[PDB]
Amino acid sequence: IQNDFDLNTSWIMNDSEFPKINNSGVYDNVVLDVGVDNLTVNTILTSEFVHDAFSNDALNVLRGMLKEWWDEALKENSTADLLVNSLASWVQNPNAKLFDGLLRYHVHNLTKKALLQLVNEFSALGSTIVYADRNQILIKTNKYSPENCYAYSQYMMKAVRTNPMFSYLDLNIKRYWDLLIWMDKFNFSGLACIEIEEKENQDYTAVSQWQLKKFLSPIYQPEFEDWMMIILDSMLKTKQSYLKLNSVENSLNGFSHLFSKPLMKRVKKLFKNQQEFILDPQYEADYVIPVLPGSHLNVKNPLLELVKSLCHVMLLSKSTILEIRTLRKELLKIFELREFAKVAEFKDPSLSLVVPDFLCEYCFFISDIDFCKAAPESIFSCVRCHKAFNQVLLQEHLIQKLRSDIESYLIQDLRCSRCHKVKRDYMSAHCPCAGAWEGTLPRESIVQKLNVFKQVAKYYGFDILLSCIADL
Amino acid sequence: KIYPKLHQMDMDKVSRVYADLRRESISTGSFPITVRHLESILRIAESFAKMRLSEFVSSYDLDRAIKVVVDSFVDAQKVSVRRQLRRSFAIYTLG
Amino acid sequence: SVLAAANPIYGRYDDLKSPGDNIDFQTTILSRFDMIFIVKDDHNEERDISIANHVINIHTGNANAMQNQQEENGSEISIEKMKRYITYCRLKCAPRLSPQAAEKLSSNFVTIRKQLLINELESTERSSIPITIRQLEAIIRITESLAKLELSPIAQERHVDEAIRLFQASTMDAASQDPIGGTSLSEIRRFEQELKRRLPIGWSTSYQTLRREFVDTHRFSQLALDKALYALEKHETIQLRHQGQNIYRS
Amino acid sequence: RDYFKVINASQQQRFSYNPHKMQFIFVPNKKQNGLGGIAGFLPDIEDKVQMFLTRYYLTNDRVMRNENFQMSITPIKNLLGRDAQNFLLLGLLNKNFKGNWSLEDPSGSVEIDISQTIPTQGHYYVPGCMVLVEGIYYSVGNKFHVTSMTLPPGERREITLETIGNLDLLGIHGISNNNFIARLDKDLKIRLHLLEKELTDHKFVILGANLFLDDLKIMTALSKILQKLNDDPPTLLIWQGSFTSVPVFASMSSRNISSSTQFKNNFDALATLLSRFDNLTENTTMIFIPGPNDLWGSMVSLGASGTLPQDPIPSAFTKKINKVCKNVVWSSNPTRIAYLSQEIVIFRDDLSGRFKRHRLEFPF
Ligand SMILES: [Zn+2]
Ligand SMILES: [Zn+2]
Repeated sequence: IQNDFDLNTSWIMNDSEFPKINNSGVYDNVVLDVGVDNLTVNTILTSEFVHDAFSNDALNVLRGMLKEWWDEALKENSTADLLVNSLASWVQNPNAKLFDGLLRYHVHNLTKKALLQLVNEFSALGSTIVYADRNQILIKTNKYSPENCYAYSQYMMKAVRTNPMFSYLDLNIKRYWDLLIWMDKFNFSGLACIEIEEKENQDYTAVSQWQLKKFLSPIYQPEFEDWMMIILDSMLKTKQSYLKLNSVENSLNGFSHLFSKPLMKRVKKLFKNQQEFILDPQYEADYVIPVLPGSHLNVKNPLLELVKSLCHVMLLSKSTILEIRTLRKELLKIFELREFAKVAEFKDPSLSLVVPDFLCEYCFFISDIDFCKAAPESIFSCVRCHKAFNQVLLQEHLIQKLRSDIESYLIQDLRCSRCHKVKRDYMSAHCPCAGAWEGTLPRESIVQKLNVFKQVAKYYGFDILLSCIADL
Repeated sequence: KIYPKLHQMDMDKVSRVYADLRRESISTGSFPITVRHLESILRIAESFAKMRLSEFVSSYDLDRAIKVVVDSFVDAQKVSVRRQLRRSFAIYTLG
Repeated sequence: SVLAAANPIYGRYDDLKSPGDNIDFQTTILSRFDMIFIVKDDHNEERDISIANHVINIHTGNANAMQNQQEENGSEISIEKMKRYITYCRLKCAPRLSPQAAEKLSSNFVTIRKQLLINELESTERSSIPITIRQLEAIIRITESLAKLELSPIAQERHVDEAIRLFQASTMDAASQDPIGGTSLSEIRRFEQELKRRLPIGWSTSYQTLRREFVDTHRFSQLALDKALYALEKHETIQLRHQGQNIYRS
Repeated sequence: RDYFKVINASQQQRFSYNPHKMQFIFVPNKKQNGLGGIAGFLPDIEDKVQMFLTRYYLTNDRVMRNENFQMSITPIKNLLGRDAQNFLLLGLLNKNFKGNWSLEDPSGSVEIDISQTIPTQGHYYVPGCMVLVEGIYYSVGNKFHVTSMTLPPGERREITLETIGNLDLLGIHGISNNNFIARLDKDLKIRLHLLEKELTDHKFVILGANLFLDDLKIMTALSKILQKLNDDPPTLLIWQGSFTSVPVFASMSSRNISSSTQFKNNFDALATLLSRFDNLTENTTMIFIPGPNDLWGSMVSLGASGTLPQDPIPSAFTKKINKVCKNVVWSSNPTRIAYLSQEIVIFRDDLSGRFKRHRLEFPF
C-alpha cells in the first residue's frame, strides 16, 4: 500500500518546520543565555480512534531499549554512549532501514510539546522568555546586577534538573547580559560578561552584530557604528546613574538628552555633503547601493535609510516612546517630509530562506540554517565544530525544499470568500451562499519564493540549482 | 465670505487614526464610531481654518481638530481604562 | 416599484440577540418584498483603511479629476444617457422563459423550501422571514429583468444563474442566517471533554469513525455535526483540511 | 524518414471545450505570449475547478452522440420532487465526507444504493469513473436504489474526427491559433499511400521497463542486444522504465558517493557502451522515458506515485549522451509522436494493481 499516494502521508512528511519565540525590546535587567542538550533523548524517555498514531508497542519497546542503553552507558561504556548519541541521527535519516515517517512525526510533535512545557515551567517563577529554540534559550532575570544572580541561577538550574520530566536535560549557562538591545537573532547589541567572578569587577565586552548595516551605503556605515556605540554608552551611563540614585523604568528614561544636538548637527552636515557630492562622477563610488541576496527594497536616498535604521533601533525601548517619536520628527524635519509619510516607514531590508534540520555528522548536531540573513563563513561550516560542509548536499536540500514547496502549493485546498468553509464538492460553480473560491496558498507568495531562490542561486555559485530552475 | 480649502493634509495620519478609533470602541466598549466622525474631523478642521479668516487648511488646524476629537472620545469611558487609552492615543497628538 | 430603507430595533442588529425580535415587521408586509438586504458593520482595519482612503480622496479636492477619467476611458456612462437607455429598454424589450430555465427554477424552489423546513424543524419556531410562491415569482421576474438588460427576446441559463446567485445572497444573508439563534448544553460539555481526552494536539481522526462511535453511544448523529462545526467556528484548536475527512486539532 | 515529429506533454497544444456551443476552443500558450522570465508554468486557481467540468462535458457529449442514446438522462437536481419512478443518470461515483457512495453532477448530488446492483461484467468499477446508473428514487430518505450499472460505451477515431472535420490538434502540416481554425484532409490519403510503401524499412523497436544501469547482468544483456541490433539499425529506439533501481533523494552522509553523482555516473557508462556500436548511433534515434523513481519524482515522492505530467530527465545529468549520439530525445511520462498517418501514445506506469486493490465490491 505504501507506494500509493495519500494526502495524510504527504502532509506528515513535509511538515518539518520548528516554531520559535522572539520578543523584541530593550532590557535593562540581567539576562541569562542558557543552552539545552540531549532534548530528543529526554523526550523519548519521558513520555484505533486516532489514525495518525504510531504503534505504542514499538514506542515502549524502544523506550525500554533506550533506558537500558542509558544505564549501560552510565557504567563506563563508550560504545553505548556513542550509539545513544547517534540514535537521533538514525531517527532523522530515512536511508537507514526500518525507517518510518510516522515515528519521525510523532517524535517531532512530542519534542515540540516538551519544549513548550519547558517554557511553561521556566515561566512559573519570575522570568521572561526573550528567545526560544531547540538549542538556545534566553531568560530575563528580575535582578539588576550580574553579581547577585549566582545562587539564583544555580537554584533555578537545580530545580529544573530535579523535575522528573527534565531529569535527563543538560543545562549550561554561556553568557550574562548586563544591558541588551534585542530585536532578532542576527540583530542585537549589548554589554556581556562571560562568567561572574568573586571579589573582582567582571570583565565587560560589548558586541555588535547587525546584518542591517550591510544594506547601507559604503559611506554611512562608519557613522552607523559610531552612533550605535555612542547611544549604547549613553544607555549604560544613564542606567548606572539611576542605580546610583537608589510600563515606565527610570533606568533609561532620559538618555537621548545627551546627544540630541550633536546628532542634529551631524545629520545637517551629512545632508549638505550628500546634496553637494551626489551627482559628481568621481564621487559616485561611495553612494552605490550594495546588493545582497534576499534584498527587495528599491531606494534612492541613502541618508533616509540611515536615519530610519537609527530611529527604528531606538524605537525598541517600548518605555520612552514619546521622546523617540519627538526626536524622529525633528530628524524628519531636516528633510522636506512629514511624520506619517510612507517613505518614512522602516521595513526589513532582507527576506528569509531557512533550511530546517541540517545535520553535521561530525557532531550529530541539529540546527536550522538561513541562506539569506546569516553571514558567510557560517553557511559552509558547523556552528559548534569548524568543519566545512559539503556543498552539493546544500544544493540538493535546496532543490528538495523548492520541489516540496511546488507540490504543496499544487495540492492545496479551496476556501470560500465570505464564509471560510472548505470546498466539499468535486465540482461546483461557487459557494451555496455568495462568494467565489480562493486558494489557501496565494500565488504571489510562491512567486516571491521562486524569486528569492533565483537571488540565492545567483549570489553563490550553484550550477545544479540553476539547471534545476532552467528545466521549468 | 471665507471658504477654506483642503489640499495639503496627511492622508495616512487621519486614515490610521480612524482605523484606531474603529479598533477598541465597540470591540472593547460601547461607544459607536462610524464614517460620520471622519467627516466630523474634516469639518472641525475647516472650522478652525475659518476662525483665522484663511482660505486654506494648515497642519496646525488638523492637529487641533484631531486632538479635540480624540480627547472627547477618550474622556467618555470608564475609570478602569481611561488612563490606558490616554497613554495609548498619545502618539497622534504629540505636537 | 418600492425601495424602502429601515433600521432594526436596538440600532445595531445585535447578532447575539435572536433574529425574531430584531425586526418588528409582520409576515404579511415582508412577503411582498423580495430582496431583503441586511447590511452589517464590520471591523478588520483593512476595509476600514480602504474606506477612509476612499472618503478622504472623494473630498472634492481630488475626486473632481478622477471621475472625469472614468468618462474618458469609457469605464462609466453619464446619468442622462443611462436614463435614455433605461426608458428605451423598458419600451422595447420584454423577454420570455425557456423550459430548461423553468425546470431549474422549479428545482431551486423545492430545494430552498426543504431547507426552510429543516431550519424551522431545528429551531422550533416560525421563521421571521417567510418563503412562498411570491418568492418564485420574484426569482422569475429577476431573471426576466436580467435578460431585459441585453434586449434578448429569450431568457437563458446565463441570466438564471446570476439571478439565483442574487437570491441566494439575499436569502442566506437574512432568512437563513444563524437559524439556531445561539438535550440542551449538558451534552455539549460532555462531548468537548471526550475530544480533549481522546484526541491530543497535532493528531487527527477520520470523521466517519467519530460519527460511528458517537452514534453508537447516546450522542447520535444530529448532535455531533452541530457542535463539530461550532468548534470549527471557534477555530481555537480544531481545523478542517483535505475535504470533510481530516479533523485536525490545532 | 522525415515528416514525423515527437511531442511531449509540456509543448502539447491547449484546446478548451465549451458545452453551450459544442466546439473545442483554442487557448493561447503562456510560453509564447507570456514573459516566462521568472515563473509562468504555475496554473491559476480556477483550472482545478474547471478540469472536472471539462471531463464531464466531454463524457456527456460522447454519451449523447451514441446511436443507442438519442434514453434521455436527467440531471441529479431534478430528482428532488418525484419518487417511485425509474431514471437514467451519470456522474462522478465517489465517497462523500460522511463515508457513503454518492453521485456528483454539475447540478447536485444524491446518495446511492448498492445492495441489489447487477453490473455489466468486464469493467473495473473504481471510484472516480463516470458510470451510467439505473434505478428508482425514494423520498423517504435520499436513497437511489440502483438495479444496474454500466460504463458508457466508446467511439472510433473516424466518427470522432468527422464531428470537427479533420482538426490539426496534433497538427504537423499546420497549426491553429486564436485568430483562426484550420483543417486538412487532402494530404491524408497521400500520406497513407506513402506509408504503404517502405514501411518495413522504417521499423521501430521498444524494450521492457525498469532497466537498471547499475547491475552487471543488465549491462551484459544490453550489450548482447546491441551487438545484434548494430548490424541492422532500426528507425526509432525507445528506452523506457526507471534507469536506477534505488530512488534518489537527500544524502545525509558526506563519506561516500552522493546519490546525484552516482545518478550522473550511471549514464556516463552508457556513453562508453555506445562507442562500439557506431552503426546504431549513426542510423537510429534514441527515445528516453522517465519511470516512477527518476530524479524529479523520487526527489519528493521517494519512489511512490505522484504527479502524472513528469518532467523529462534533467539536462545536467545527460551531458555526454547528447554528444555521443546525434539523435536523442527526452520526453515526459505521457508522450505523443505523430507519424505520417499514425499517432502513438506511450504511458509508463502500473495499472493492474491500482485497479485490483481499489476495485469496488458488490454484495451478491
Ligand atoms: Zn559540527
Ligand atoms: Zn460562502
